[PDB]
Amino acid sequence: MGKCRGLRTARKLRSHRRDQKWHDKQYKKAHLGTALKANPFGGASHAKGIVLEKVGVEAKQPNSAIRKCVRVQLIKNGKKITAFVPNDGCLNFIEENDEVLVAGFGRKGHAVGDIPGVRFKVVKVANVSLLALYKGKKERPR
Amino acid sequence: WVCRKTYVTPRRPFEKSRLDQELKLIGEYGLRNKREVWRVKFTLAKIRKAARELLTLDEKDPRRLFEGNALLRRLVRIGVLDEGKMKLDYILGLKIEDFLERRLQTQVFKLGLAKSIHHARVLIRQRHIRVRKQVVNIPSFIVRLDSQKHIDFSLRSPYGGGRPGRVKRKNAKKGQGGAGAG
Amino acid sequence: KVHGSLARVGKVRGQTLKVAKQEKKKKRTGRAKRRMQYNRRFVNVVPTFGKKKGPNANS
Amino acid sequence: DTVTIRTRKFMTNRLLQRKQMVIDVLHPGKATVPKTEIQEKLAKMYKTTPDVIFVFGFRTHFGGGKTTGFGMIYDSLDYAKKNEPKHRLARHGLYEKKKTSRKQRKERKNRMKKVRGTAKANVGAG
RNA sequence: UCAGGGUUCGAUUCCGGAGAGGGAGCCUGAGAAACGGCUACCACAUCCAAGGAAGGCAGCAGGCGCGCAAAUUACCCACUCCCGACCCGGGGAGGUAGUGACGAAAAAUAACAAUACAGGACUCUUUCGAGGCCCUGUAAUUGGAAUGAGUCCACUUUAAAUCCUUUAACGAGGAUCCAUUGGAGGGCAAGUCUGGUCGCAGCAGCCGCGGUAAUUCCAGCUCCAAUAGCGUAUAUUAAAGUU
Repeated sequence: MGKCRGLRTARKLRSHRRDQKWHDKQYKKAHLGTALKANPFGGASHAKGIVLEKVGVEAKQPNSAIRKCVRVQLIKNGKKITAFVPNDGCLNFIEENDEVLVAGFGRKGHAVGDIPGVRFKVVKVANVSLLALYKGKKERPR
Repeated sequence: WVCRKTYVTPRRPFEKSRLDQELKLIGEYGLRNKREVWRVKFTLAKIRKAARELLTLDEKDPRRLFEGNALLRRLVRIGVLDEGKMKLDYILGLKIEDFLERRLQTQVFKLGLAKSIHHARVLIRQRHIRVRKQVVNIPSFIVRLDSQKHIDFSLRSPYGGGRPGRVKRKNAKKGQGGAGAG
Repeated sequence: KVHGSLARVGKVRGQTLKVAKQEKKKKRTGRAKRRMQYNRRFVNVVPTFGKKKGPNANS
Repeated sequence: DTVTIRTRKFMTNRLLQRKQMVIDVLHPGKATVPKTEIQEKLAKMYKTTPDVIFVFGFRTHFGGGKTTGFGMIYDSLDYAKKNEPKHRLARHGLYEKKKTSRKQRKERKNRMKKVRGTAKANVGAG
C-alpha cells in the first residue's frame, strides 16, 4: 500500500521495479558480470592448476587444529588459489609440481567451517580420485 | 523424439507418516519399488486435475459434455468406476487402491490360481499365463473389464498341457544316465 | 604424550588396528528386501506398551 | 507341423500386372518357417506356380502363434523381371551384382577427371 | 519451473536471416556481389632445379591446439527425396551399423512344500496344561517344481548383416549364474553398542563434535534411506508476500 493504483500507471510501476531490483545483492552480481572478472573461475564448475607448495593453515577459535592445505596456480589465468585437501593422509598422495583438479566447497562464494581464507578444495590428482587413493582400490600410476 | 516422465518424487524427503503408507501398500501387492507406486499416483492426480476443471465449466457447455461422457466410459471400461455412478463427482471419490485391484498380478491371485502374491508375479514373468490368446510378461497390464473372463494359463507350459520343464526331464534322464547308465 | 610432531598426517589411521568379519551370507535385493521389511515391522505382530525401542538396539 | 495360409485385403493391381495381398500365417507349436515353403502353398491356392510368386516381411509375434508378411503374385515372369527391384529377384537367384563393393569407383573417377582425350588406361589400368 | 499472477532459458533437427581466414572488386547466368567461381591487397601456410607454381575442412570422417567439457579416416543409394539429355546414371543429402549410465520407457537378482521353534483368534480344562486354526519369520537340512542370464545349430530380419521376436541342444541348491551408493547427535528416516585416538589426527552445508568414560573422529558389528542407480561441484527455478 501507499503507492499508485492508477489505470495508466504501467510506466511508473515498471520503471520503479527495474530500479529497486538493483538494491538486491544477488541480482547485482549476476547482471554486472563483476563476478566473472573478479573470480579465479570463469563460472566453470571446476578448474585445473599446478601445485606450488603445501602449507599448514590454522583454525578459527574455539577449534584448534592444523588443516594442511595446498596452494596452487592455475593453467588458464596464472593466478593463485588456496585449496583444502580432504581426509587423513590424502596430503601424501598429492606431490609438489603436479597437476590437480579443484572445485568449490558447496557454499558458492564464502569460506566454510572454521577454516578461513579457503574457498576451494581438491578432487582429483591425475585422472584418479582421492577416494580410490584413500581406500586402496587404485594405486599411484607412477 | 518425444519422451516424458510418468512419475514424480515427494516434496518432503522423509516423513514417518508417509513412509509407512508407501511401505505397507507395497507389501500387499508385491511391488518392487516406490517408483511403481508414484507412477499410479501421477496418473490418478492427473485425472483428478482434469475433472477439477470440468466441474467449474458451465453446465451444458459442449466441451464439458463430450469430455465427461467419453472419460467416464474409460474409467468404467477398466472397472475402477461403476455406471451406477456415472457423473464427475465420483471421480474425486476415486482413490489409489482401486487401480491396483485391476493390476494383472492382483487378479491372478484374487480370482485365479496362485499361492501368496509373491508367487503370482513370478508366474507372469516366467510365461505361464495368457490374456485371451496372448502371452504377457508385464504385471502392470492394467486389465480391461471385458478381459477378466479370459484370464487363463498358457497353452504351452508344464502348467496344463505342453512340454515339461528341465527339472522334471532332467530327473527322468537320471533314471537313464544317472542310475541307468551312470 | 605426542612425540614426532603433531603436524604429522596419517596419524590416527596408521596406528589403528584393521580387522574384519566379512559376510558369507547373501542378502536379498529388489522384491524380497521389501517383503521382509513389511513382515518384520508390521505383520509379526509383536507391539506392547509405550516404549522407545527403535528398530535398532545394540544397547 | 501343419500350418495355415490365410488371405487379407486383396487387390488386383492391373497397372503392374500383379495381385498383392497380405500373407497371414499361423503356426501352432513352431513359428518362423522358410519363405520358400510358404510360396509353395500359395502356388497351390491360385495355381500360378512358384517362380512368379515373391514374398517378404514375416515378422513373428511374441510366443509364436502368428507371423504376417506381404506377398506378390505376377501373371507372367517378364512382368516381374521388368518391374521388381533387383535384390528381390536376386533373393532367389537369377541376378547378382558387380559392380563390386564400394570405393573403387570414386578413386577411379577423380583419376579419370585429371586426364583428357584418353582415359582408357585408368578404366583398365589404374 | 509453476495454485492464481510470474520467473528463467532459447548455439541446437521447423521457418526467416547473416557468413564462409580478414577486406574489396568482378565474370557467367533467369537467379550470385557465389567462395566445392575468379582477381587484388592484408594475415597465414606448401612445393621449387629458386626461373616459378599451387591453397582456404564454420561439408562427412580425421589430426593438432584450447580447455572442467564432447564419437567411426565404418557400410550403402534399398528406403526418403533431389539433380540430368533420363523408366537405365549420380548424391558422406539421407538411410544402416559402431562408440554412448546426457536423458526417457520396460522390470530379473528365488518362488513353493516337509520338519523345527515362534505368535494370536478358536476349542477342551477351575486354572495349569493340551488340542487346533490362521499365518509369520527363523534354524536345520532337504525335496519337488519353474525360468532367462549366458553359450548356441536353424529360421527370420536387411542393400548385405547385426539386434529384436521365433525355435533345437546345454544352462540355478545359494559357498555361487554374488547390488551398489550414502547415512545413523539435532535439522531428517536409523546405535547414550565394542576396540583405537585424546583439542592431536579428523569430521562438520548449518548448529557443533575431539583437552584419556567421543551416541558425531578412525575401524568392527548392527540398523536406516533410495535402488540399477546413488553421491559431489556449478548455473537456474520453486520455497521467497526476503522485489
